[PDB]
Amino acid sequence: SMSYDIQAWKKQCEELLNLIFQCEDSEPFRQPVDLLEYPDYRDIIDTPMDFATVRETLEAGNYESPMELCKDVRLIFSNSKAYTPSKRSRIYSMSLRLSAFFEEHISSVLSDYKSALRFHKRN
Ligand SMILES: CC(=O)N(C)Cc1c(Cl)cccc1Cl
Ligand SMILES: [Mg+2]
Repeated sequence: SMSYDIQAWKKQCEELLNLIFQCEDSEPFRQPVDLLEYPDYRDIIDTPMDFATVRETLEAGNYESPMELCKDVRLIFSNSKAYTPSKRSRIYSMSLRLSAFFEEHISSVLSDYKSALRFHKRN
């Protein structure tokens, strides 16, 4: 059980999403972009992603690892940077701030999970 528990990431990711949903900085990123309201978004962005879609994919069991979750979250940020590339835009700055908060908190989740995989493979 608890040392090197390979399923502990899931709850840790739930908690981290909870903190993201509280952040004012996530507000633009909580819901899918209204694709029928914002017409050229698909002209620019190949794979839209947002935090509600991530939270559901996790709840539904459709992430195999926290690295798969982290890939989707990074896509949220790389999509913002592509759609709102100006350092002057307040949306750009929100995305930047929230991305750095995310990468700080996910860091231990990934390392712990990889350390666990290692242990179990070894033994
Ligand atoms: C997630 C994202 O790309 N946002 C919120 C930028 C944005 C704004 Cl500020 C206003 C209208 C449409 C869009 Cl699409
Ligand atoms: Mg899959």
